[PDB]
Amino acid sequence: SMNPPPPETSNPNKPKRQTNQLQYLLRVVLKTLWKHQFAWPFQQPVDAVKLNLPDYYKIIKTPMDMGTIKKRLENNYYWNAQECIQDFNTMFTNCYIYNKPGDDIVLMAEALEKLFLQKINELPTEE
Ligand SMILES: COc1ccc(CCc2nc3cc(-c4c(C)noc4C)ccc3n2C[C@H](C)N2CCOCC2)cc1Cl
Repeated sequence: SMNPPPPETSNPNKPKRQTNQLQYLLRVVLKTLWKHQFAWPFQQPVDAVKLNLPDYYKIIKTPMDMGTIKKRLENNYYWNAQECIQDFNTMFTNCYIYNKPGDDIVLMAEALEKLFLQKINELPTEE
């Protein structure tokens, strides 16, 4: 099996805006996770071909990763902060669905998710 194409990251047919919350999601939330020592396997779509995981995309139908999230933020793809928060949650949940507790990748996701929740608890005020 091939990989699927990556998630869309730019769409000129969607209106665009900058907001305090979206800026914070890029500058604080995404940055903090991106620079973390456990970021690597979450920095791009799961490459099921290279990883030899023929069932990955049989199981995970809503893939998401931080590379995609970073590009979406940079390209003003999200209008509301909750759209971006949902993408992070999808990323973590996919890891937990596909893998097993105690797997090294799950321990890494759990560490990143803890930091994510910490930073989201300090979202700035809405316009
Ligand atoms: C430039 O070369 C690379 C670039 C990216 C990757 C992907 C890394 C990766 N991407 C990964 C993605 C997952 C993953 C995730 C995330 N959710 O389910 C699974 C399975 C789990 C592990 C992942 N891993 C770690 C893999 C297996 N091994 C890489 C070689 O060193 C030992 C570790 C690999 C290589 Cl060799």
